[PDB]
Amino acid sequence: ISKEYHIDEEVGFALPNPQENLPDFYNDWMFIAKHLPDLIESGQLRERVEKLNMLSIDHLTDHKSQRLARLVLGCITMAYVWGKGHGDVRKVLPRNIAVPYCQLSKKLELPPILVYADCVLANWKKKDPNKPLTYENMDVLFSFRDGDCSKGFFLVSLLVEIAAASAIKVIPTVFKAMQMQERDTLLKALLEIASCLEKALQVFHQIHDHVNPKAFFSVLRIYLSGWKGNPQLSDGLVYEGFWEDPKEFAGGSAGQSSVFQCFDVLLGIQQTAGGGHAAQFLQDMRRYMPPAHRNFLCSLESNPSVREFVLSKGDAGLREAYDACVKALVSLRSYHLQIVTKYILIPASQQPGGTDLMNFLKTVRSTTEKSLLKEG
Ligand SMILES: O=C(NCc1ccc2c(c1)CCCN2C(=O)c1cccc(Cl)c1)c1ccc(Cl)cc1
Repeated sequence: ISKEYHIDEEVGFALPNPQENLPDFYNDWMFIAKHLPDLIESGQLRERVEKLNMLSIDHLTDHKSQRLARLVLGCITMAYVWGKGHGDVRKVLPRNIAVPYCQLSKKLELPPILVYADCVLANWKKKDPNKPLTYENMDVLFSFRDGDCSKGFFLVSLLVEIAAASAIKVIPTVFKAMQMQERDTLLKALLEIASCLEKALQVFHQIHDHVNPKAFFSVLRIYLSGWKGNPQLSDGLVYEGFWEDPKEFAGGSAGQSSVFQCFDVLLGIQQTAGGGHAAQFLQDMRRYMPPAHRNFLCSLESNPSVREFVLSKGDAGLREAYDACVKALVSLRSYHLQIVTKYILIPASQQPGGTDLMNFLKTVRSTTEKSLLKEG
């Protein structure tokens, strides 16, 4: 895969070995970001942010330092807007934080809100570099509140993301085999992809050990919420000193993951076609991905269809290998639906949004299942 797309051999779409510390110039940002749970509880978070001076972004030279600053400012912004998380909000982001956040966001080509690429793909480290990428040798860099299960939620998402890297690297073999008319190589590649997608499902199972239903629904879901079609911020958020009018941006989502879409594109599963709501949403979330990763998706669309090729051959072995990949995606959507039931639907019904996500996932699963050449 070409280096311009920023896809790593080991970790795929995740940022390899992210930066932990900023330069000493930005100590004031780091203190607030490192102690969000404490400052929110004492009721001093909004005070500390308002007392900040406006720091220039020019000392953030390299890409990794810039991605770290985005995560820092992203988490602070979520804490400032939502606060304790029981209705008391802020609709204006002070200039001292809003200006450098938007400047940095424009530079990287991402919107000025916390996205999946911040809080999963760049929000990680390993404890011992000599030891491999396991949960016990890994940690997140930032959290919102004590007992929010942010470590479990983000790290398990990252581990699934890392598992998918074994499949992503096979993609060039698939397209090369098609243009070179190499049937046996194509079959082998498709079987290898299917196997890696099956292993990714098994990695997903870890979520039950590290995430609690109450904690996710009542705490973490609040802080990941955005300001697009939200009654609490009907007009959006005012970024002081940068834009005059308030702007709307969508909150964090699994739809922002590139792995969520790239295998549907590869296999010709028409997810973003027909102008339905699910199709529109998947296209919209491409602008919430890093530019190199959105470029990768549309470049996949530029290549000839893997589905049409496999259909023309009249070869049962090839059809089987194709369906194995499709069946693995059906299994992944089905498991995601189970996770939505446990962590959102049941907690919501017990106390005196979740429905929409279920329906979206049912449409995505339905489209995937009907792309099967033979019934499973
Ligand atoms: O929903 C979240 N996490 C659970 C979750 C839910 C779903 C999937 C993933 C994480 C990670 C990879 C994509 N993903 C798949 O299920 C999938 C689809 C196709 C292929 C493969 Cl290998 C995985 C989540 C939501 C908001 C934020 Cl701010 C961060 C994470």
